[PDB]
Amino acid sequence: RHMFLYNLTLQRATGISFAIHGNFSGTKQQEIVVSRGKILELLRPDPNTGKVHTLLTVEVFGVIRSLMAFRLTGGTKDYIVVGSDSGRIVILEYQPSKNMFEKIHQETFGKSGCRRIVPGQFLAVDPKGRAVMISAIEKQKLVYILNRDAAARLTISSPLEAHKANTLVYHVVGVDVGFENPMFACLEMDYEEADNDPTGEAAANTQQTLTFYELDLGLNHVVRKYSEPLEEHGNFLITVPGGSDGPSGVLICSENYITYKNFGDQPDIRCPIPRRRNDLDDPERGMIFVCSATHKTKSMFFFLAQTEQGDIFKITLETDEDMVTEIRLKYFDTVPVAAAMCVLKTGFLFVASEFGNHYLYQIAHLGDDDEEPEFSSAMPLEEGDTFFFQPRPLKNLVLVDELDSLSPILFCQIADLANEDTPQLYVACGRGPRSSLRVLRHGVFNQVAFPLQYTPRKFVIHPESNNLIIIETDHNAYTEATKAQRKQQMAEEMVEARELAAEMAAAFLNENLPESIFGAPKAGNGQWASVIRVMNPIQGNTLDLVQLEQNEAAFSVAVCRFSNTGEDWYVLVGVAKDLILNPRSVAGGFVYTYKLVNNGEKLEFLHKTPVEEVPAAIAPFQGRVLIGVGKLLRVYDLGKKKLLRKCENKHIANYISGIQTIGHRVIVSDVQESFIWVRYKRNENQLIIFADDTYPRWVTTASLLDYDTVAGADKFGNICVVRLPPNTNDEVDSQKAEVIMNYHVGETVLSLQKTTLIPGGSESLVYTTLSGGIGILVPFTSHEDHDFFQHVEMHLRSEHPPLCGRDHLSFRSYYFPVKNVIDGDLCEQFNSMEPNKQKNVSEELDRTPPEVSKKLEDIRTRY
Amino acid sequence: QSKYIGTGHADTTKWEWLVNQHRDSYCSYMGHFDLLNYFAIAENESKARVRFNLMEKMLQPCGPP
Amino acid sequence: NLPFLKPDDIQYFDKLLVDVDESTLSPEEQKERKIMKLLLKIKNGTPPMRKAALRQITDKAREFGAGPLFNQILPLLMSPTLEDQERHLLVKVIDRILYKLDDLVRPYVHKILVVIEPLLIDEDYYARVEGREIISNLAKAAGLATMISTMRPDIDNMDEYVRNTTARAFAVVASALGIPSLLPFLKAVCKSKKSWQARHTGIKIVQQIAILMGCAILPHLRSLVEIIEHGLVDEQQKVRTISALAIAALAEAATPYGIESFDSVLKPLWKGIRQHRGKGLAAFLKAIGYLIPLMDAEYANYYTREVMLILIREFQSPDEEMKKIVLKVVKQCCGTDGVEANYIKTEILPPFFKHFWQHRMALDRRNYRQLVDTTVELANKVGAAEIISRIVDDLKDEAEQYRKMVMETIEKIMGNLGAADIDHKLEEQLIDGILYAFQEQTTEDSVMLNGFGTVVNALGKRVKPYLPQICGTVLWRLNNKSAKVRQQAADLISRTAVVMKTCQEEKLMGHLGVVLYEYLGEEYPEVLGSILGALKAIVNVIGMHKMTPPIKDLLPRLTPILKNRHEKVQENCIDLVGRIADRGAEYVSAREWMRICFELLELLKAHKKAIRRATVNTFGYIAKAIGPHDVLATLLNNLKVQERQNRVCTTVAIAIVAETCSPFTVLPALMNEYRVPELNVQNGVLKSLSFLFEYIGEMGKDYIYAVTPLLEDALMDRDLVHRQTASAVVQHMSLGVYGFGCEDSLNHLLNYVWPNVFETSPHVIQAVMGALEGLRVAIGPCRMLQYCLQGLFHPARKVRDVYWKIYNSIYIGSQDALIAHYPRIYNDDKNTYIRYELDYIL
Amino acid sequence: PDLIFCRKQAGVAIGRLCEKCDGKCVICDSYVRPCTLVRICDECNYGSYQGRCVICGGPGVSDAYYCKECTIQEKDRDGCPKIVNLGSSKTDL
Ligand SMILES: CC(=O)O[C@@H](C)/C=C\C(=O)N[C@@H]1C[C@H](C)[C@H](C/C=C(C)/C=C/[C@@H]2CC(C)=CC(=O)O2)O[C@@H]1C
Ligand SMILES: [Zn+2]
Ligand SMILES: [Zn+2]
Ligand SMILES: [Zn+2]
Repeated sequence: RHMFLYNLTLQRATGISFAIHGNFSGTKQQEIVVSRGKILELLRPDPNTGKVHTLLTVEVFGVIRSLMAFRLTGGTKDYIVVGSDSGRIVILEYQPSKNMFEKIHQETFGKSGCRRIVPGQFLAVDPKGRAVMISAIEKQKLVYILNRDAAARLTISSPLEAHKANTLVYHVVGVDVGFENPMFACLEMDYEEADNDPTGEAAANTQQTLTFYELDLGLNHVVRKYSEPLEEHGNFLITVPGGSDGPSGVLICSENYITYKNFGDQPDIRCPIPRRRNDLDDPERGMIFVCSATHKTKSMFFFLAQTEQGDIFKITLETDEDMVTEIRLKYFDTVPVAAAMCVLKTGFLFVASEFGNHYLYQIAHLGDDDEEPEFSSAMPLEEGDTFFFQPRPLKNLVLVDELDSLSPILFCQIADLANEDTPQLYVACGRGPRSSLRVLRHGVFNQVAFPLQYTPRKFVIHPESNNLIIIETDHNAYTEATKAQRKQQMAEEMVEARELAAEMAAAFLNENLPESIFGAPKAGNGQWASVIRVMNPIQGNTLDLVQLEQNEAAFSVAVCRFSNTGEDWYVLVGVAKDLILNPRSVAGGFVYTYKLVNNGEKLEFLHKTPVEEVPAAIAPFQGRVLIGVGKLLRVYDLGKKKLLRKCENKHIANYISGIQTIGHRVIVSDVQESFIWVRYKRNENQLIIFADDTYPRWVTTASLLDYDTVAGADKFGNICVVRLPPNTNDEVDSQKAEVIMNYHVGETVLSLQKTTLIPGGSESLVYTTLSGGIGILVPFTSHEDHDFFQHVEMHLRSEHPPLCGRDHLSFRSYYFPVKNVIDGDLCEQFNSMEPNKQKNVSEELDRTPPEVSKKLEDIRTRY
Repeated sequence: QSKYIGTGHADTTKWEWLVNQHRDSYCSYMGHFDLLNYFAIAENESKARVRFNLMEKMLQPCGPP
Repeated sequence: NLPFLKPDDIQYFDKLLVDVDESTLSPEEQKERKIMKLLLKIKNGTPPMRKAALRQITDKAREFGAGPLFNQILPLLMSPTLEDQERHLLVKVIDRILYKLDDLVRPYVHKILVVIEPLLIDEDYYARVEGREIISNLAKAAGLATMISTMRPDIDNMDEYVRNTTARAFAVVASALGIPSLLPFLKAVCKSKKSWQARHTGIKIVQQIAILMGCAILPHLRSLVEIIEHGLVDEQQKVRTISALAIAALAEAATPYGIESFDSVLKPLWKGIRQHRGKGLAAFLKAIGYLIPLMDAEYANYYTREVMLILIREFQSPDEEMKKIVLKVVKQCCGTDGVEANYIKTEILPPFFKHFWQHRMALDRRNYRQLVDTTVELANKVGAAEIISRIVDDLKDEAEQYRKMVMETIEKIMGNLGAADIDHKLEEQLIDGILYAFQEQTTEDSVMLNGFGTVVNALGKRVKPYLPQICGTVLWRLNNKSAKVRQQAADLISRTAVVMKTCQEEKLMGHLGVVLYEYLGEEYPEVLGSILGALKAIVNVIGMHKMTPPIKDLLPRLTPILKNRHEKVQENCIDLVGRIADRGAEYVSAREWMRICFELLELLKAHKKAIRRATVNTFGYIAKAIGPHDVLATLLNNLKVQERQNRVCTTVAIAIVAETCSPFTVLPALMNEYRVPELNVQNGVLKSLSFLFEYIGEMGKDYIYAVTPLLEDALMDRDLVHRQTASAVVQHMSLGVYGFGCEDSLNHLLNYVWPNVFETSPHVIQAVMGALEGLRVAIGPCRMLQYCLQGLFHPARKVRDVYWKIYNSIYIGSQDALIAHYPRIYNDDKNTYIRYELDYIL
Repeated sequence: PDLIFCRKQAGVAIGRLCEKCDGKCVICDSYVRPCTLVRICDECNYGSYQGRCVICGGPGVSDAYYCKECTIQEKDRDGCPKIVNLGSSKTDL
């Protein structure tokens, strides 16, 4: 009856949100600290072999919102400052002897959560390590002063308030003022006037401001010294070296521009961001940067700025007499869009992609010698004219290591398609051209990747042929036909308005940029690209493919049979037309009925069925299909020219996102309200709602554990288990389910499946993670083990508290109080404690530390 | 408790409450990595582009009074 | 109105008493009047008066002028009857007005400093802090050049005291405006040919800059050293001394980083070591001692071998300051990597122990502490036995203070290192010296007790051959006219009990216990508590079964001691009773346990926290020893008969019974006492339930359903304070069962707690709000959000007031969570209200 | 009604408590479960107020603690918890 679950991560998250480089070992070697989400990891790149090694990984049980490194004066090792979702700021030091993160300081200032006015989102440190600053997106900002004592141990002071009401923050970064009073540049915007202007004038008249906060050490207080508006709204900042090397001023990245600005008489030197020659992207779309990097040397310094299209440019500042007159930008080769870049000494570059696998490149030539053009802020240009660039393959950099990342996982099916005993995980993940379907085995996980055209959304398995039917849909994208058409149009107006341009256009047409590395053609608010694909699991082959129109977007797919027509199979795909996300507006949808012949290898188009809204869910149902179109749940039967409805329920709350059937109980998932239990009364052909939930939930996936119990996942990283009352009549309505399980994983789950991973063994509930992780929930066998693990949880919650000041019980109950789940990821940290703590906790548990270790390992064997 | 932005009184209007709620939502989106990831997968834009669009929307998200 | 005035205030606030009119008074006079009123409101006034007066005096600081402001402030800052808080109010208002009048204070800078500089040498730490703060605010207000021009002529003033004061103030302004801003002025003054006093004052400025800033100097350490290095070879001797002291202070501030900055100071100091003598030699030695810990291992070895000859020579100096300096230098040398241990053992130890370890050095306390700490730091690197062997024989000296010194040294050494480094002969020397020192102490000293205990515990099982002698000494000491010696003997027993048990001398320890037994009739309370603690230790080491006297005879002897008043006696007796109740409860009848229980119940309202803690532990042990029935019944009776105070102890006892014994035992009868209609006992039962749940915490996850009917009765208007206490019960329930699947019963209780949200009594509405917050953290903010959304927008203004109070509590409690719980509010003709982002589907 | 919480931003100063208010919780006056350590602002721990009790204002003997119930509700995250009297000056006894 009672469901008691135990949570264990099998494959940790692989996506990266933040990355920093520094001398964390305290030696001449450089390491990289990365934030996977709720996990903090340390990596050591070997300059000899050119490969990245993982040295330490720690579950912090929180949300890392900002990460940075700093070093004191004359120090020989960099510390790690972490901005978390607790009301606390933490400073840590890595000790290589114990291979642990030693929490050196932890100071409290506010409440927990990713709050609006509580600092944590932004972190900025003074380049000399004298002080650090934590900041929220609104109003509040705090500054801490760092120093050392007699024993050379880091010390932190009380906070210094630097708040300013009705103010937003786009980014904060510390200015290298040498050894003057430390200063922090902030991108802000005041909304007080926009809120009180009922006409909308003040909304557009308000402009982004760059402000400077100075920290008077002698007077020991923070003050807003200067604040200058900017014509162009900027996304983030870059600190350029100051004092002995370079001027102090900041660099602002904006839409289509990059500006150097400095306090004092320094004029603003702004240079337009280069574009691309004959860009396939929409002309109306702007262009911004996504990340930056800084590399200093005894001689010169430079910057690396990447654009939305993955173009990395090298930026050098030409300064004359404590004044900068020129900003120079040169094309560096192109890599996938990253979230952070790290230029290391010993000549290597780390690219942590926002989605997909990560890369470690080796530098070969910095780009000074080659003939490729160079662009400066002083070159004359008409206002509309911009610089123009043509991308080329990697010449300056060479790939020396590729690190596999399963982020972002959008679908997973666990099954033994390859005739084996242990099943495999079939994972549709990746994004855009970098999408991939991967087969994962174990015997740590082992992966095999097959590339895909567009972002996979759903995939089904054909029972007879064991072949996958995948749908790949992307927004703001072109299809093959429209790509070729637009390329031909650009060539046609290239000829008009010499006549070597005909040869140049022929060269442009005969050149097809690999969309994987140079990006996919991105153009359009409501333009969609959709592809149906058939693929064999064993080999990376694609048996067949179908392309759909430029405004047709697939969101549902199913392989089924019909009683109307024998044992021949059929494939139904749900498509939307003219879907606008924000604000929402859709013309209608279509249901593609395909016959699928040649024992699961080729799709034969049968017919297209118009429908009022997007078909978001399609599930077979005893010789018929159950299709969800908006708030309408219909049962459809195969016709000769159309899909004809037999019964329809209209009273669904908002929008059907998924339906699963057990017997004659259908479990509709709604986007905001959760789980509606409807009953198909065979007699009379009526769909009657008999149950729903008392809580709203943003359902992503679902899974049925029995005839009365359902397991679901939130968009907000939650998992729940809801079960119906035992005495329930499907003809009596207003029955409400009880929530028997609630848990917060810290990551968003998009696939839940009940399975037995090891032949033999035991059942479990495996979930996937949008940030690229795999976890399992295992039920308990005896309640004495339940009490044991609950006491382990209680003791580790107070003796090994989370690394970033979060309360574990508070964290795991982020949106709903925890109910009947044990955190095994926390329990397994028993072996990462100190000997005295392990001894005392084991004595409290009335057994030995090795006994507790074996008891923990037995569950990692029973999975 | 009036200084805490987002709290309301008996004279709080629908617009004030919903603007505070939308702004809180946007801040939470930018804090929670997987929410921003879902958003950036929906719209084929980079994470930084989504963040910039969100911060742009924070001026008057629900619209003028 | 006008605040109160102390007598000394009259002299400064005479004019405010007379009644006049504004227009009669001259414009210059008006300023004086408003400044007087504002400063009186600041000095003697409530925090709101002070805040208002501060804002008013800052917003018009420019309008007033620095003249009258300071000509009235400075007289107040010189009153001999000035409280420290008054000084703090004055320094705060000075900083606030100085931030406003930037250059408007340059005329009065001098007139300020002459009143402020004497604070930089006050014995009070906070006075010096405030003085530094005002000088910093002034140097930021007035220009740097203004400060220099105001304080320049005093550099070569004849009085050395004035020079020191001006140098300290210059250091403060350097910390206020930055080192590089004063770097050229200091570089010039440190080479001033016009006066040796000028260079002396400049090097003093650098020294005080070091002393004040510390580790924030490593930046400009190179600059300061290059500025002051020439002062070591100057013709004048006092400037050489002050340059050595400044180098020493810079090295102390730079520990441990930045040895390379002192690269051009090594050979001058090394030459002056051989050349100079007296105070200058002491300053040179101090500089070298503070500089060595920053060097590399090999170079530290080289420099240490270079200077060790003169160090060992100056070991035998008559100047006590020289002795202290060379001792600190030895401590610094032998605590660094590079100075090998055998080198110290061969070349440094014999003269150290021949010259320093003399009788007269044990008289002065400063030399005492310095020598003790230095010898311990020596043992940390050269070996414990090499140190103890040279001073162990001195444990039998006539001078008691010398024995105390060597005892403290041996104690600290063996506590930091242990006893693995010791052989047999040294162990025998140790035992003999410790026995003689403990046997011949005129004054009861903690040093002897601590040293004995530390040596015994460090030897461990190696002390068995001496245990009969030690116990004979302890027995002979327990028979003495003085009490404090008996207390010391009992404390020694307490500290050595565990090592005795390791040595398996159970008959000796049983003899100790039976000897302590008859000593329970002791009259002096401190020694009685000591022997009680000793009995507790012995009872712990030798089990309850073999303990002599047997528990059945020991505990009744302990029973009347609970009536004693001394806190030490009460604590030790309660701890011993608790030990007996934990492990040896079978040897005592339930009657004696009940009598102790009811003599112990009063001590729950003791003032000392340790006594209440021990009482709780002991009560819980005896309540687990007996069944809960008897104690429960008599506690319920005591609850009925007693009212208000002394019933809190009965409620605490009921809760302790509920925690030890399962609440299955206590809850039914406790709720049946609520069945009778006597409203006072209903209040008592409700208070008992509140504390019971608050105490048992997560233990009450299985009793919400059981208490639910009593609550839903009490939530109805049975009285009013019944509603208050029932809300308190629900609050503690929710906070205790947080995260244990109790959402159903608590959700049910929420429906009966909610209608009481429309109540006017402040105490009961506060209790209802607390209950709602606890239910929020136990159920989740979503259900609360629905309950609140019902009436967030309502025609009735009172409904909106209450519901927005609720919503504010929830929103502050968990604003981030509510992101997932707000309903869909569809946009209308004007606005765009739907969150289109959350409607996305992949 | 004359006594209020400081509620300023707390710093590195550790709260302190006298012999009478030893095991009490600064917020709710509870003895049950001392959980987290109390921090106070720099202004409340300056001068003669160094080592002074947070509730009444007497000679401190033991560190101050929030209780488990307040920690769970994050009442430790609020401002400086030192009680201040709005009807007395700095020199009043
Ligand atoms: C560490 C701790 O306290 O643990 C708790 C669980 C134990 C006990 C507890 O709370 N016990 C509580 C706490 C408190 C001690 C309480 C109040 C008693 C007072 C104010 C007595 C005041 C009188 C007033 C006058 C004029 C003179 C005088 O001598 O004292 O009593 C009650 C029994
Ligand atoms: Zn007190
Ligand atoms: Zn305070
Ligand atoms: Zn409390």
